[PDB]
Amino acid sequence: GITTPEEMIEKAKGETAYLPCKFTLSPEDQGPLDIEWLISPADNQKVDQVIILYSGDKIYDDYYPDLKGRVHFTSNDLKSGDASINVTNLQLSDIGTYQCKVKKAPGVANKKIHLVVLVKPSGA
Repeated sequence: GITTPEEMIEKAKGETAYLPCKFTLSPEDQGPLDIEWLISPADNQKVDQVIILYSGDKIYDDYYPDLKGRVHFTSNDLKSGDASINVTNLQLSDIGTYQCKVKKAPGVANKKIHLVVLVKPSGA
């Protein structure tokens, strides 16, 4: 499963947000590894929008237009147990719940991060 609970990350416009998603695999989890990150924007009604994906040993991005080029996995070895990603140059539009799904049949886990972006620094 994923090593961290549902959390809230508060950043400032322009900064970069690090969305942690580390996981441990069980001996039973013998199926192929899939890592999907979805987002439910606060500004609109869309829910569970695909942001980035790791399937069949390949990375697939370019799903959520407004987030183009600003999302990348942080680790250079996902299989090792780290699905974390970075959202660079945060904008107020990036506010919403980001979800990390890590699957290895029969294994499945997910984590929800509520990202908040503030015009200028301070959560004081």
